[PDB]
Amino acid sequence: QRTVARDITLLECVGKGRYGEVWRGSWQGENVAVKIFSSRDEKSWFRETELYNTVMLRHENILGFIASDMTSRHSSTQLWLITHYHEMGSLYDYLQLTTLDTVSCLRIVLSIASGLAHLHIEIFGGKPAIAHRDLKSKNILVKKNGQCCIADLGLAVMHRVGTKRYMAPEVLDETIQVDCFDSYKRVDIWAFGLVLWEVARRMVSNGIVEDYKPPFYDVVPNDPSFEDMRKVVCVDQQRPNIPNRWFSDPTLTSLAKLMKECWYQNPSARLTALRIKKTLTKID
Ligand SMILES: COc1cc(-c2cncc(-c3ccc(C4CCN(C)CC4)cc3)c2C)cc(OC)c1OC
Ligand SMILES: COc1cc(-c2cncc(-c3ccc(C4CCN(C)CC4)cc3)c2C)cc(OC)c1OC
Ligand SMILES: COc1cc(-c2cncc(-c3ccc(C4CCN(C)CC4)cc3)c2C)cc(OC)c1OC
Repeated sequence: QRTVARDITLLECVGKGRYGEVWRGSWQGENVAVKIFSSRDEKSWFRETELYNTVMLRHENILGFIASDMTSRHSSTQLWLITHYHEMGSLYDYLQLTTLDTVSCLRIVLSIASGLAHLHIEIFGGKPAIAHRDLKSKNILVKKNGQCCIADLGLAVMHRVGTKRYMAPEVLDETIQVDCFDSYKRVDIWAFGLVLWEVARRMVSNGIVEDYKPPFYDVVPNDPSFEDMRKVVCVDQQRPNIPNRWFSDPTLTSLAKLMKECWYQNPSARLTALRIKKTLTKID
């Protein structure tokens, strides 16, 4: 009655980590990305699979779902997540050697805000509200059209811990209002402001650009502890540096203001993803 072609050819490993591996694969001539989960990270496969079984997200700035596969092996289960493949790789990867102009910088950050607002918003008749809980430049992919997409819903919550470098102050000091879904949106907004800072640094103005650095590179170790982050973010209340050269450029002046309004200690003071979108559409 019909053939169900399930063979995927795994062509090259494009990522290896505590999570397992990501491969470029081929299905029926077409590139796909295949995340093979470590035993360490099986719950991330279950969480993302449960979310996609609840709501089939479809948005240009969310990494496109194709399949969740569980295959029985002699003595183990193998768990694969299959998505669209973005050959340019992660934003983290891309910013290491690429500099940006005003148009490309804004297109990148507005695309991320668009994806994030789509996750956060409840739609009736639709989708539940979703918080990501691990937003960072390695969890954002660059598309050939200059927009990005948000990846990895293995920690997402619908209405493993986040990456410590990107944790909001209320996560580090354990004051987060865990029974208020809005709390999780506000944690994502903090992380978004860090991502905005990482991107803005790579935008050229008046022949000047900063080298790629991760958030807090100048105040925590290469592999920071939870306590390292708490002392910087909560006790001393440090924030990422805004270079003087940004204040000669109208785009970077507006982006500095925006990232400041993602980093308030008081989570309820931070901008919403929808407000960030509106602000970004009025820059330049
Ligand atoms: C099981 O596993 C995998 C399957 C596939 C795949 C391969 N060919 C065809 C299909 C297909 C889609 C949809 C229907 C519909 C037709 C309409 N009718 C109302 C009910 C059924 C039938 C068949 C699929 C889903 C790809 C895979 O990987 C890319 C799979 O592995 C993860
Ligand atoms: C998982 O992913 C991919 C799947 C497929 C694919 C293969 N066979 C059949 C289908 C299909 C056909 C028909 C229906 C519907 C149509 C209307 N109504 C009557 C209900 C049934 C659904 C599904 C698809 C979608 C192709 C893909 O790429 C070209 C996929 O992406 C990698
Ligand atoms: C963050 O998370 C996930 C990401 C992906 C994913 C999707 N498209 C493409 C990629 C990719 C391709 C190529 C490179 C390299 C190749 C070497 N070159 C020198 C630089 C570029 C990097 C990255 C990935 C990693 C899939 C996922 O799941 C299936 C992810 O997990 C949710």
